[PDB]
Amino acid sequence: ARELLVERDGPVVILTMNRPHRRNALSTNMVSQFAAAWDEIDHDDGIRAAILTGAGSAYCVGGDLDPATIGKGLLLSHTLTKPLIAAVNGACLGGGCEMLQQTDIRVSDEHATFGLPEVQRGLVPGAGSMVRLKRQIPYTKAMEMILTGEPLTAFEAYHFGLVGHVVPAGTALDKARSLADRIVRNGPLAVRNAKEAIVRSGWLAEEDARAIEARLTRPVITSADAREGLAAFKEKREARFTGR
Amino acid sequence: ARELLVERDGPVVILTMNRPHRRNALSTNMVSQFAAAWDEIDHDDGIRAAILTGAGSAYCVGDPATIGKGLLLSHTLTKPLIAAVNGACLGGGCEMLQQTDIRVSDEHATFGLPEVQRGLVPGAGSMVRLKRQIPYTKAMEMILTGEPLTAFEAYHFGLVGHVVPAGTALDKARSLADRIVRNGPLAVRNAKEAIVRSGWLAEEDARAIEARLTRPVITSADAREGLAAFKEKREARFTGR
Amino acid sequence: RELLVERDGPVVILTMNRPHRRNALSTNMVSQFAAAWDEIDHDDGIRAAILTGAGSAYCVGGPLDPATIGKGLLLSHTLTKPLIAAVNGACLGGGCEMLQQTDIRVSDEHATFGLPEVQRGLVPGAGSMVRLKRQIPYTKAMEMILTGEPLTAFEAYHFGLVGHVVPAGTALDKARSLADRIVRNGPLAVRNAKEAIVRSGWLAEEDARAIEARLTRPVITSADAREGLAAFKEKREARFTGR
Repeated sequence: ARELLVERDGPVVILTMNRPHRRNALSTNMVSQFAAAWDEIDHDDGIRAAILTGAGSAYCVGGDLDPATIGKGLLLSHTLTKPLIAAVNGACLGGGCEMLQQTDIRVSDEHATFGLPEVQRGLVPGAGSMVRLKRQIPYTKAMEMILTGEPLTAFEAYHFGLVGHVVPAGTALDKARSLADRIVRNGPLAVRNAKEAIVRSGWLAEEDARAIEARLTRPVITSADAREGLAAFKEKREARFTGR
Repeated sequence: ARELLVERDGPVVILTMNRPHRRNALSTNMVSQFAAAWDEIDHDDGIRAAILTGAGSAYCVGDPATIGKGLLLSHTLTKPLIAAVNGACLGGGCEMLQQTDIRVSDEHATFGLPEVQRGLVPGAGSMVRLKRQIPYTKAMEMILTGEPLTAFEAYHFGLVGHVVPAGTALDKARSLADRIVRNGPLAVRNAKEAIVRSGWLAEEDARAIEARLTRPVITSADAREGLAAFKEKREARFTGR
Repeated sequence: RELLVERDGPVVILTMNRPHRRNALSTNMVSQFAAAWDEIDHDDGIRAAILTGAGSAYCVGGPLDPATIGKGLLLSHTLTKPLIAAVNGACLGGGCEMLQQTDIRVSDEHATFGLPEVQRGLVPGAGSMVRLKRQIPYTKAMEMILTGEPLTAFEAYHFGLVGHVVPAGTALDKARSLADRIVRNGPLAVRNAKEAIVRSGWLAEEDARAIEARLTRPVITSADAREGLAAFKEKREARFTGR
């Protein structure tokens, strides 16, 4: 009946989140029991591995020009405060592919290509690609793109996670609009602060990064929108967010 | 014929790079208009999302301590932690998943952080960590839209390391744990610590952290035994020394 | 020579050459790597390097000053020229550690990739604990190092550890082809691009972009950049000089 089951099988401990009536949603109780279980696992040298799972058929559903102008235009020195969705309808090369790295959500047409050919003409992709690309897709493919200058297909771009969708010819803007519609229904302060926390925390020392995250999370927790989210669910009615 | 068309449909702005005769190559004028669009999009509270696209064929050719520990927010486990994701993994479950090491997904599992849909954020580490662990664009998509990944997508983007048939995640996690259990305990512990603590820090500092944790492993009893057992064709008998 | 060093004009090919021991990293091979990297960085005529193994394996397993070891393994040293891995077969331990310092990576369909160190009471402490999670999805980097179990070529491709999987026996062929494309590119541009990519790392983006701008400037003002615009106006092959 305990909310976190703890089972020892020789050198392995199995932890089972156990609240079937809430499909194993975290509770203050379960979280206290987690803290205790981590201490046990850390202290007992005979425990060599731990497994985390959920009871039944759910794991945990969980809750409970001017250089200023140039830099800003290219999103090189500027980060957009709102979500930016790329509908990549075709060839995305050079400066286009440099700017793509400052888009958030990315839909590729079947026939789109992605490339930074700069080195082939004795230039470099110095509009952020050398800093950013390896942060966003696997290192070896970032390196390959920049040092060879050769383009990726849409399938490859999707394989290496440069984009998040590949869709039938001519439908990228349709799919982008559908994603946008989902975003505009979300809490606007929540969306803005989430993007800013994701971007500004970067890959910094985790402790500093978590401080950045907390600074942007606190205002969301205390917001009117956050309470509306709950009161809406449920005064049996959809949420009306205002961004405050 | 404006080089960057700006179109507003309610809370969405659509930006269209518009020099199709040049496959929408960036120009001075377009960059200037881009800057003005970003400013407009940032200032206007009624704009909640922007879409960027190209005209024609081309896109562009250029006790709080207890919660913190429990959620593994402020604590990192010293032993390997394997997630057997047997079903839906949403919100808090998906936040804590980022502090597991090795991850097995049931074919029917889904993975999501719906917080923004209720006016909240996944602030138990996800905004720090998710983009470090999977491709930036899918991390962004997950948090900003709040919509879940399927098991196949989670595996594609590397959120998980395995996808397995219905009801078999725990079986696979146990098999993985068995392999780890047979490995050198000091080596495993120090390896996890070195992986986590080196982080994405300046490589010089990161390697110093790695070297510190590696040195005691190299000179250990278990290293002599491990290499003897391998050579002698027998199970290593490790002690963590 | 446990490491063959051979030239094809601007391309240098390095072959780990102890096939009887599946090209295991020895003291002498690490020493010979260290000297090879020094030569490659110093020789302006070398525009790309390829690394591969003799026989069925690429590199499996493994008196010197620590600076020799550090340079040889590319632990404390970053090659100034592009390095292409032609992974012809098994790539385990030391070989998979060095792999993370190669830039472009071609895997034979039958190659495998792993760090079995913890299975023998060791850790992969030649950069893998630092680097692997930066280059592939965290959970798979964790699984590789903590379990010690290998990946197939198609799995390594899935997780972005390598950039290509090719038909059996053709990894060096594909590597030479990629090298030919690189050798035709601006050598100052390729050098400074690699330096900017590596040096910017995952640092605070303001600092990283300042690093990028400083390395970008001499490229933008170079003779090669001008020659590149002429050649991509006139519709001919560029003749670059690295200036």
